[PDB]
Amino acid sequence: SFSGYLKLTDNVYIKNADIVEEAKKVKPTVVVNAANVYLKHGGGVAGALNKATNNAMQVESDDYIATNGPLKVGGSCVLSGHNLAKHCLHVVGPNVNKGEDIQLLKSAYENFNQHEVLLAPLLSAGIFGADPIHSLRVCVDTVRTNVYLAVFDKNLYDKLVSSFL
Repeated sequence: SFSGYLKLTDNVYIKNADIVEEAKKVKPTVVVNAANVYLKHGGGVAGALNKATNNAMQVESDDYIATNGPLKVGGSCVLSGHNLAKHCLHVVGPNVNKGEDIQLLKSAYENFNQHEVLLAPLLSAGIFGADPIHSLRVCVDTVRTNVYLAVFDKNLYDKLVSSFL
C-alpha cells in the first residue's frame, strides 16, 4: 500500500515523492496524470509518466484522441496505467500559463470523485502555472475519495504542509 504519507484531512494524504517512482512502487489502481486536452505528454508529470511507460501512454493517447477528439479543460478520461497502475485517469486542470480559467480547477478535481482511491499530483501546479497552495485547498475542498498526493519538489512540499489550514 501507500507509505509515508502525511494525513491532511479525513481523505487527503501528501508525500514528497516522485509520482513515477511512487506509481512503480505501489502499482495503484489509479494514477492521475496532469494531462492537457490533446493528451500530448511532453513535460511535467505527463512527460515523466509517459517516459516511464516507454511512450506506450502516448501511443494509446493518440489513438484515443484520433477516435474521440480532445478532452475539455476540467475533464478527464480513463486509459490504461501501463506499467504504472491499473488505470491512468488523465485529468485536465487549467493551464494558467496558457490563460485558461482557474475556476475550472474545481471541475478538474471533481473527476477524482469517480474513483475510490487515487495516486495523484496537485492539479494545475508545476508547469501548469497555478499556485500549488490554492490547488491543495481546492483538492481538500472538492475530493471526497481517498487521494494520495505526490509532490515532486521538496521545498514546495514543506511549504504546502507548513501552510496548510
